[PDB]
Amino acid sequence: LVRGCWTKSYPPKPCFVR
Repeated sequence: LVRGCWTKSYPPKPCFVR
């Protein structure tokens, strides 16, 4: 599902469209 999210981790990465 396409929605705006982002993962705070290392490496830091915007979420995936799943």
